[PDB]
Amino acid sequence: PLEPTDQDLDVLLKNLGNLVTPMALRVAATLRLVDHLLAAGLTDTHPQALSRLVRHLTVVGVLEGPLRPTRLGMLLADGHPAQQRAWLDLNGAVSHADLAFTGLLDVVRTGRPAYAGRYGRPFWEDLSADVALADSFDALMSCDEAPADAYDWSAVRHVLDVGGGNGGMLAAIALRAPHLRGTLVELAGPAERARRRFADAGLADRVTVAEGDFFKPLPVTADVVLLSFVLLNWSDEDALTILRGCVRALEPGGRLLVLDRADVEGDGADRFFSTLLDLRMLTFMGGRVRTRDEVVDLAGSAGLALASERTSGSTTLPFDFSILEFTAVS
Amino acid sequence: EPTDQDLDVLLKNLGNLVTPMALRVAATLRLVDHLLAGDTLAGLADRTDTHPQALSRLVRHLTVVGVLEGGPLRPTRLGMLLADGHPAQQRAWLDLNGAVSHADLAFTGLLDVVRTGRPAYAGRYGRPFWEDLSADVALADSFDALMSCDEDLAYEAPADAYDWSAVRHVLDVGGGNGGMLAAIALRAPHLRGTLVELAGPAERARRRFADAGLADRVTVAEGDFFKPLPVTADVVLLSFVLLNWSDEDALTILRGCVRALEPGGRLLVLDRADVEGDGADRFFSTLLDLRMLTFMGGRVRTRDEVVDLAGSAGLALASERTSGSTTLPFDFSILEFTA
Ligand SMILES: CC[C@]1(O)Cc2c(O)c3c(c(O)c2[C@@H](O[C@H]2C[C@H](N)[C@H](O)[C@H](C)O2)C1)C(=O)c1c(OC)cccc1C3=O
Ligand SMILES: CC[C@]1(O)Cc2c(O)c3c(c(O)c2[C@@H](O[C@H]2C[C@H](N)[C@H](O)[C@H](C)O2)C1)C(=O)c1c(OC)cccc1C3=O
Ligand SMILES: Nc1ncnc2c1ncn2[C@@H]1O[C@H](CSCC[C@H](N)C(=O)O)[C@@H](O)[C@H]1O
Ligand SMILES: Nc1ncnc2c1ncn2[C@@H]1O[C@H](CSCC[C@H](N)C(=O)O)[C@@H](O)[C@H]1O
Repeated sequence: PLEPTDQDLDVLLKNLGNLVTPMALRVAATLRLVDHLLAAGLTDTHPQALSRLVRHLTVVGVLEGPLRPTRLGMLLADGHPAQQRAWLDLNGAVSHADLAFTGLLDVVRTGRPAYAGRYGRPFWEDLSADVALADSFDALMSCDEAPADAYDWSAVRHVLDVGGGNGGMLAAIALRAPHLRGTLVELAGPAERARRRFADAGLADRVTVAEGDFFKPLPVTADVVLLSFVLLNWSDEDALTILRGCVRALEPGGRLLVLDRADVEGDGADRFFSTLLDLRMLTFMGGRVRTRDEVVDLAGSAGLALASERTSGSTTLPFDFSILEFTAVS
Repeated sequence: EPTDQDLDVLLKNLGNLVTPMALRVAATLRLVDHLLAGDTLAGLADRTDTHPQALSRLVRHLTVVGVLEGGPLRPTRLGMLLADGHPAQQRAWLDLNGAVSHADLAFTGLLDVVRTGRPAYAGRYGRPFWEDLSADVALADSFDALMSCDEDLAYEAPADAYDWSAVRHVLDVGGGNGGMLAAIALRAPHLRGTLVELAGPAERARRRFADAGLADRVTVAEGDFFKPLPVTADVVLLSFVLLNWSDEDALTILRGCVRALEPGGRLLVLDRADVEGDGADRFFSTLLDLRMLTFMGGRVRTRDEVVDLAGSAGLALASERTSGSTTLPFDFSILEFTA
C-alpha cells in the first residue's frame, strides 16, 4: 500500500484540491487589480476584505510588497499576449461558464451539461440572448489563420464553412486565394458578425453568409467543407449528424477539413489541456474532445476516409491542434 | 516579464478551477476506496452509479494530474490521500456531501464577498451557514464529524500541555462533540467538566461521555454562547470558536466567558494566531481566513489581534504555547488569559 508524503499532501492542499485560489485569481482579474495598481482608495471593494484577498494573492505568488505584481502577476496585465486577465474575467464567457463546474457531480453521474442548471439557458442559447457574453466569447476565441496557410487553395474553387463563427477563418482563406468562392453557415448571432466582416474586407461579391442550422441539410454544395472546432461541441450522435450533412454537401472529389484537437500517441501535445478542454465541453454543453483515432472512426461511420493530417496551434497559448482531411469513400 | 513556466503555473495550478472540482467529485464517489476493494472501468461505474463515459473522462483527467494511474486502474501514492482511512481525512473534507466542501462551492460568489464584506453561503444556499446546519441534519452531522475526528491528535493539545492537578471544573464553550474535554478529563481524574454546545453536537457529546465511563463527572448543556453561560468554572476553553465570528460577535462570546470565570480562573483560547517570528505557512492562514469570511463572515486573527480583542473583554494574556495538527501542516496557538 502506497503511503502519501508531506509533499503529496502539500500538492493536494495548495494545488489539486484548492478551489479558493482559482476564485481569488478570477476576482483579481475581474477587479483589474494588476492593471488598476499600475496606475482604501482601491476599485469599489470593501477595504478590509480586499486586503484579506491581497494577503492570499501575495502568498500564492501573484503580488508582492511597495505593492507590485510579480513576474507571474504580469499575466493579469491587460497587455499580455496570452490575455489571461480576459480569460479569467468573471464577466467573460469562459470564466462565467467555468463556475458551472460546481455542478460537476451531476455531470459525471449523468453525462448531461451543467451550464443551463446554473444559468437557465444552454450555452449557445445564452450567448445569443446575452450580447455581453457573446462579445466576450468572440474576443477570447478570435484573438490571433491556420487553414489559410496550411492548405493548397489553388486546386479549390468553393469553400463552405459550417459553423464558421464570425467568418474570420473563411475571410483569411478568401483573401489568400482571390479566385475562391465561399459560403458560411451559422446561427444568426455569428452570421451577422460574418456578414459585416465580409463586407468590410471587400469580399461580399464572392463570400456569402447562409444563415441556418447545420442539423438541417446544408443549402449549397462545395468542393471543400470546413468544420473548425465544431465537432468537439457535440455528442457522438450529434457529431455524426453534422458529418453526414457535410458529406452530403461534398462535390465529386471534394475534401472535408476538420480542425480540432485530435491527440496522437507520441505527439508532443500536453494531455492536461486535452482533458481540461474535454471536461469543459462535457460540463458546458455535453460535447467531447476526441483523439485522432476517434475522429477517424466517427468520420468512417459517415462515409469518409482520412486523406491527410497536419498540425498547427495557438500563437499565444500552449495549445496545438490538427487539420484532418477526409474524402468520401464512394 | 512572464516566462513560459509562469503561464504553465497559472493554467494548471493557480487559475485552475476544473481539477479541484474533479478531486471533490472523486472523493464524493469514493473512487479510490472502490479501486482498493477491487478494477475495470464499467465496474467502477456500476459501483458508483455514474455515467460510464463521463466517469472515464473524469478518470482520464485524474490520471493526467497524478491521482490515478493504470488502466490496472489504481490510486497513485498521492491518490492514496483519498483513501477513506488516511489520517489527514482529505476524502471527507473534499466530499461534496460534507459541510466543508459543500460550503466551498459558495466561493463562486467571492466577487461579492470582496465588494461587500458579507459571506457568500446564503447567496448560494438560501440561508446562512449556521442556520443551514441547524435545519439540515445530515450537513450538521458531517461537519461535527469533520471537527471531531480522532485521527488528528490536536484535540489532546490542552490535556498534554496544561497542568490540571489543581483545576476543579472545566467549561468547554462550543466544544464540539466533546473530544477535547474527554481528553482532559481522562488525564485529570479529579476534574469536573461541562460542555456547552448546539443541540446536534451536544447530544453526540452526551453519547461520547456515556460510552467512555465519564458521565458522572462530565455533563453536557445544550446552549447558546451568545446567551449567559449556565455554570461557572475555574478553566474555560474556547477551541477554534472565535475565528468563526466578527469582532463584535467574538467579543460577546469573550465577555460571556469572562463572567463564567471563577475568581482567579483561566481562559484557554485555541486558535490560529500568527506571529511574525514564527514560521507557520501563511498559505493556510490566508486560506482559512478566506473560508471564514466567505462562509460566515468570520476572521482569522493574529496573536496580537486576539490579545487585543481579549483585552477589550477584560483579559490579560498569562502564557502562550505553540501546538499543531499531527496530520495536516497546521500549527496553532494555546493562549491563556486571566481576568
Ligand atoms: C484547454 C485550454 C485552452 O487554452 C482554453 C480553451 C477554452 O477554455 C475553450 C475553448 C478552447 O478551444 C480553448 C483552447 O484555447 C484556445 C484554442 C483555440 N483553438 C483557439 O486558439 C483559442 C485561443 O482558444 C484551449 C473552446 O473552444 C470553447 C468552445 O468552443 C466553441 C465553446 C465553449 C467554451 C470553450 C472554451 O472554454
Ligand atoms: C487549513 C487546514 C485546516 O485543516 C483547514 C480547516 C478548515 O478548512 C476549516 C476549519 C478548520 O478548523 C480548519 C483547521 O482544522 C483545525 C481546527 C480544529 N481544531 C480541528 O479539530 C482540526 C484538528 O484542526 C485547519 C473550520 O474550523 C471551519 C469551520 O468551523 C466552524 C466552519 C466552516 C469551515 C471550516 C473550515 O473550512
Ligand atoms: N445548429 C447550429 N447551426 C449552425 N451553427 C451552429 C449551430 N450551433 C452552434 N453553431 C455555431 O458553432 C460554432 C462553434 S465555435 C466557432 C468555431 C469557428 N468555426 C472558429 O474556428 O472560430 C459557434 O459559432 C456557433 O454559432
Ligand atoms: N450559538 C452557539 N452556541 C454554542 N455553540 C455554537 C454556537 N454556534 C456555533 N457553535 C459551535 O461552535 C463550534 C465551532 S467548531 C468546533 C470547535 C471545537 N471546540 C473543536 O476544537 O473541535 C461548533 O461545534 C458549533 O456547534
